[PDB]
Amino acid sequence: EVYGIIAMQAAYRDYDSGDAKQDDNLGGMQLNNESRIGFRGKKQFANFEPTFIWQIEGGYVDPSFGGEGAGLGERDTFVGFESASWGQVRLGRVLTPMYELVDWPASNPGLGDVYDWGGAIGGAKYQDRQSNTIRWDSPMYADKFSIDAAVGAGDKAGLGAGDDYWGGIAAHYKLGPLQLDAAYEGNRNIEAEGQTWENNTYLVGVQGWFENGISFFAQYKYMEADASNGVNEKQDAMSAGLMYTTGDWQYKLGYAANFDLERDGKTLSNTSDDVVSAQIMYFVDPSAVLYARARMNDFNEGLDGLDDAARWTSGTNGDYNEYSVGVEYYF
Amino acid sequence: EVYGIIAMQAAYRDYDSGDAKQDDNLGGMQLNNESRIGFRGKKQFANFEPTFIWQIEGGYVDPSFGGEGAGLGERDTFVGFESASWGQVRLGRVLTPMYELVDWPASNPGLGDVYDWGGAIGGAKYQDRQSNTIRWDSPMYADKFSIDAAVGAGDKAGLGAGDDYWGGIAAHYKLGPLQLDAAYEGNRNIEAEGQTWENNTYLVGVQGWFENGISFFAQYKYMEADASNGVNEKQDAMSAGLMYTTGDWQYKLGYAANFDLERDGKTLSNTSDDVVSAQIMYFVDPSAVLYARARMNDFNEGLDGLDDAARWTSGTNGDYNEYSVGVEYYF
Amino acid sequence: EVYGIIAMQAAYRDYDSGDAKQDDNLGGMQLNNESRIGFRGKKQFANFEPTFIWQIEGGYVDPSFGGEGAGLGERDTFVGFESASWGQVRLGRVLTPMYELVDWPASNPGLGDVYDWGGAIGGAKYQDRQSNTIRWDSPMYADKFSIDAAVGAGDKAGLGAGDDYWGGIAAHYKLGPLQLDAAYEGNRNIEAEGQTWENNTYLVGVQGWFENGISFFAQYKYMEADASNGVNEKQDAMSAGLMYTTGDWQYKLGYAANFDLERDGKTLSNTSDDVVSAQIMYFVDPSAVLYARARMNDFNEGLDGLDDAARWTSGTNGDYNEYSVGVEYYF
Ligand SMILES: CC(=O)N[C@@H]1[C@@H](O)[C@H](O[C@@H]2O[C@H](CO)[C@@H](O[C@@H]3O[C@H](CO)[C@@H](O[C@@H]4O[C@H](CO)[C@@H](O[C@@H]5O[C@H](CO)[C@@H](O[C@@H]6O[C@H](CO)[C@@H](O)[C@H](O)[C@H]6NC(C)=O)[C@H](O)[C@H]5NC(C)=O)[C@H](O)[C@H]4NC(C)=O)[C@H](O)[C@H]3NC(C)=O)[C@H](O)[C@H]2NC(C)=O)[C@@H](CO)O[C@H]1O
Ligand SMILES: CCCCCCCCOCCOCCOCCOCCO
Ligand code: NA
Ligand code: NA
Ligand code: NA
Ligand code: NA
Ligand code: NA
Ligand code: NA
Ligand code: NA
Ligand code: NA
Ligand code: NA
Repeated sequence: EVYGIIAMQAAYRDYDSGDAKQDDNLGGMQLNNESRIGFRGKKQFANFEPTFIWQIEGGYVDPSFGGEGAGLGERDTFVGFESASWGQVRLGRVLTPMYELVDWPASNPGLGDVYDWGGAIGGAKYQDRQSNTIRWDSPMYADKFSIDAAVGAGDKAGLGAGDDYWGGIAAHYKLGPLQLDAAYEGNRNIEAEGQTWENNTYLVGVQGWFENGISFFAQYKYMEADASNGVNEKQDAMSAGLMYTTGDWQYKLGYAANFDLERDGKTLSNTSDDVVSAQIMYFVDPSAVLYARARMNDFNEGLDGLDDAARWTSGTNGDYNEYSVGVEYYF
Repeated sequence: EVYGIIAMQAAYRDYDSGDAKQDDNLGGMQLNNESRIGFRGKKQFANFEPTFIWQIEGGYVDPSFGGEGAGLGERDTFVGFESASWGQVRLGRVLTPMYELVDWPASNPGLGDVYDWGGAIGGAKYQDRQSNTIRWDSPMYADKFSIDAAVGAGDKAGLGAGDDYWGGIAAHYKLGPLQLDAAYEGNRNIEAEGQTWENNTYLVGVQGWFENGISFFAQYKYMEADASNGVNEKQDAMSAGLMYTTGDWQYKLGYAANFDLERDGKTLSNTSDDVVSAQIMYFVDPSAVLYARARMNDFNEGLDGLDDAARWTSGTNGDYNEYSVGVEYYF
Repeated sequence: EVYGIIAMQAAYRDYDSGDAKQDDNLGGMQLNNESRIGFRGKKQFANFEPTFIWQIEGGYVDPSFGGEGAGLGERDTFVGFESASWGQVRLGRVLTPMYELVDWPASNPGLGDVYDWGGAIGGAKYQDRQSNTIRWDSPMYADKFSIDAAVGAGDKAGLGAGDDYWGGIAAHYKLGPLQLDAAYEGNRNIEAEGQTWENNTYLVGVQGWFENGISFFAQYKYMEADASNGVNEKQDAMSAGLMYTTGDWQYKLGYAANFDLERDGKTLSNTSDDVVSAQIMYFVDPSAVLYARARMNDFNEGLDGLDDAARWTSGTNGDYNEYSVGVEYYF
């Protein structure tokens, strides 16, 4: 089966980086084309009861700040087996359990710069979409309790340049108009800044959907990191969103923040990030969506890693505001 | 909808660069596989009356002088809305209205080395296929008159590395068996040779299809560039083709040429290019063609950019002849 | 037609390079998703008797030791013509007649490290999947005898950086339950290690399918290399496999070896490779197979090339064992 998301975003960015020329280069209008084509199917094997499943999904065809063209396999790509009894098992390239919650609901709308790949902690706070991953998704036990669990090789292990690995787990419990989310990811043998690291991330969160038309989500994220030289790092973060849904319209206010990193008990000042985001969406069709969105990103103004060199963050390119109109179509 | 063009061209090139080894490297037989796979669709949104259109076309799967493999998104790839009243508007990666005229009819067959990317002027005479583009295509007003107009980001801006931008427009008016074409493209903030350029390119041409089997096109192209140091460059070009189509055969002669480049009033000697080209083509099927082609490219023998380093042109690799056969099958 | 091979291999590798960090980096578990998508078709042109055939195949979407994402055209991608009388001709990216036999049957299960790209000989023992190739595949004469023939441009010529080319031919004759195989490849103008090489490579082999469930294959390969500074190099190599097939199961033992390389008449000590492999496979469906596989690779411990630098071989990373299970599903 061939499927696709046609996603296009006309976004103007106004940067305040400290450098005028950097401002000009990074800012401006671009067309963020995140369309992707994918292939998926199921197969009932004669001599095996669990149904075989596989998916190959291509990447963004023409993103902003990037070249044209994407290959098949850049997004969620896997084989696996499923049965109503014990759920779904996927082998390959999937989202970690932690990341799936960080992305949804917490990174919408345009909260990702802060809540998704933002942060200042060393090592690996978590993977996002990872290859070399075994992920078990349980069924909806009693229609309320579900579990995601996964393990996989790290980024350098994926290329034969390392021994990094990671495990993760998330749970969800539905309680009427409420859902309680709890996730964890541990990362190990992460080689960065002349050190080996271990990372532990925990996430708690609630989302609510009321027949009154108001929906909301709130997430708390706690990030710990330990370097082989003895340094310990801590940073926490939050994300919250408020939605009002009337017919063919939806209103959304989002906010997310990274708080000052702490290193060996001392707080590194000016290492926090915050983003405020507003969006109106119009359900133009059962299968598609239009949207306008405006967001303000205020990132940290910089910090050094354990190798006494600047550590990269979603704030190195500097603070920016974004106005965008988008469309999104599913088939 | 899956679609494709299957294009294979077996081409032998004989170079005369002045260097025996370079002649040997660049020349010889190759297979130019410009086959490509596309996806496109329309969708009629319930709550929006203009038809939604989208397309994602892959790149040449295995071209001459290149590696194997093409991602999805490399050729025309866009989303838009179409309504018979006011035409179609596309956002994404399309051809600029200029380039579409310099490509067809004026770069066929094999004229493109001189008339497409050829030429000695600095800055950017025009974009070809460009990402981050809004393009309006008018209807054929009264079945005779059409306008193509577009603005977009530059090559550096698309990467966050510049502030270049451009707009263009082209007009066509069908007068019985003839079509008049005019177009323009301006590029701004182009960073090259250590200067900031503005380009302006002007194109006029004519195209004819008569009932006696004779067909033709001629175009005149005028290219001006202005550098921030006040340097002014000026270069013009022509391209013309004669075709005789009889039954299942089509004979074609093409000629294109760039004339000596003028910088600050002075003609730069020996900066011209010309290509003459013959082609026989067989309509093997309603969906496919076969063709042989021979062409002779005589390029300029070099010039210096505003940085006092040699400026790269389609002639840098050297004069060459080319004998090719190919097949093209649309599905 | 859309088609596909879904292929996933969970592989555990234990290396012994003599550096425990390299052993940790290279070793460990990976998921080797060699899944690919492809498009192929035929078309009877109205004015041409041979059937037009074409195919574009994508690459491994997420292989082990590599990154995610494959483009279209990475695997067999060609146009051509077939007729019952004289066979089929293909232009594009296909397998070399030699390499086809080297891959099947002689590289399975897991013998390719030694027998496919393994070996110590200079130049290019043979191409494998080569672009810029034209390949004739004969009909199966009298349902018994078949010929493959190809010529093609070399890797550097395909980028206009060289003049390497190659030719090859392969014969197959069915004798009762046996298949007899012979094949040859010549490569010319191969620029490596500061020299220009000519490679000649010869191959003979037999395959048997018996009615008691046993089948086997055995192949002998002889590779010769001649450098422009007058060095001559020879190496030979073998590969065999035993199989027993009952109901829905197949057992398989495989062995392959590269023998010591001889250079300028003097054999170079300790340049031989060895692989033993066992495999169990379960025909989990007419469309798919499960398999577990264990194999042991003992590679050469070093040789120098003609540029006084270590010559890369499949042994450079070091000796290693591999335990794996996989699934393969064709649609
Ligand atoms: C049912 C359900 O679950 N959901 C329903 C859903 O269908 C609907 O709502 C939609 O939800 C989906 C998710 O469910 C949303 O999809 C997400 O959308 C966002 C964007 O909209 C995607 O975000 C991208 O994520 C990747 C991370 O992997 C980002 O990658 C980063 O990109 C930046 C680019 O600037 C990189 O920066 C560069 O970095 C290099 C590296 O060092 C540096 O050198 C450079 O300086 C730097 N360059 C520049 C120019 O800055 C950065 O490194 C990189 N980071 C990483 C780790 O790769 C990518 O940029 C993100 N893109 C944007 C834009 O933010 C997200 O991945 C995607 N996920 C999924 C799973 O879909 C969707 O947005 C949402 N739609 C709408 C309209 O709201 C709704 C109904 O529609 O129903 C739900 O129920
Ligand atoms: C369960 C707590 C959710 C509320 C957190 C809001 C934090 C506000 O921080 C100040 C942000 O700056 C002004 C923008 O206003 C916030 C709008 O976001 C609404 C959050 O739902
Ligand atoms: Na990762
Ligand atoms: Na800031
Ligand atoms: Na190529
Ligand atoms: Na461009
Ligand atoms: Na810009
Ligand atoms: Na010349
Ligand atoms: Na090759
Ligand atoms: Na060559
Ligand atoms: Na060894």
